[PDB]
Formats: sequence, structure tokens, C-alpha cells
Amino acid sequence: FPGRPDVAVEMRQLDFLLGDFRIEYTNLTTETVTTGEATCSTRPLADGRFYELTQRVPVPGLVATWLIGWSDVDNRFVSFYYDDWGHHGRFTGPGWVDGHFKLTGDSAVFGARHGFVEDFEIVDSDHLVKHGFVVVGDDLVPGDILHFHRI
Repeated sequence: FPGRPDVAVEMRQLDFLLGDFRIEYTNLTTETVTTGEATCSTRPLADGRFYELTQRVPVPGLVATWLIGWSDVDNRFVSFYYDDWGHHGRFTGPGWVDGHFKLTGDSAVFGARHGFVEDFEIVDSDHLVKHGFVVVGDDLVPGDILHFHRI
């Protein structure tokens, strides 16, 4: 068998997520715009070859995990989502492109499969924003916005 390859340099594109963040989550698809506070922690797994983002959303009652890593063979990030409600999803993205880090894929949530786009941007080293969109028909409907402030 060959030697163990080095961590892909592309993994440095995810370092902006490392650490603990307080989340101001604004849910836009409810018929009253919810808004609330959550937390999340991102740690490297598998000797830094994959990152695990755990998002604990208190009052819905939901712990959601994202695993993300670079795939040499695919030339893109790949990501697996799952939570303690039974939901799962598959995402991919190219990396940072024009100031956004977009993951595109689909998830089985609440009894049906939906397309989702997670759009990450850095505001400053300690403040991230994420726009979530859900494919409805042909367009992308604003699903949520999350502000991450590092603890």
C-alpha cells in the first residue's frame, strides 16, 4: 500500500469555521419569522482530513452535524449532514469563489427530499454569516440566515 497523503491544502479553506460560535438564527420559512439563539462547535476529525460542525438548536430541540472534507478525486468539497431527527443530506461545493463558500445538495427533511444551498461569507475573523436557501420550483427561497459570533 502507498504512503499516507498529506492533508489537502483545500482543507485550509475551512479553518474559518474552527472553534465555538454563538448563533443568532433567523428562520425565514415559518409564517412568523422565528429568530433565536443557538451554539455550534467545529472540530477536525480523522487527523484533520474532515471537519465536524455540530449545531445545537435549543428550542426546536435538534442537534445537527455536518461532516465536510476535500475530495481529491472529485475536485470539490463533499459533505454529509445528519441530525437527531433522522434527517440526512449530501452536499458539495467548489470552495471559496468570489467571496462565498457555497455548498449545494439535497436533504431528506420532514418526510420529503428538498434541494438546499448553504451560502457562507466571512464578515470578520470572528463573525460569519450563512444564508440558507431551499429550492422551491425553479428558484431559491430564503430559508434562514445565521450569524456566527465566536465565543
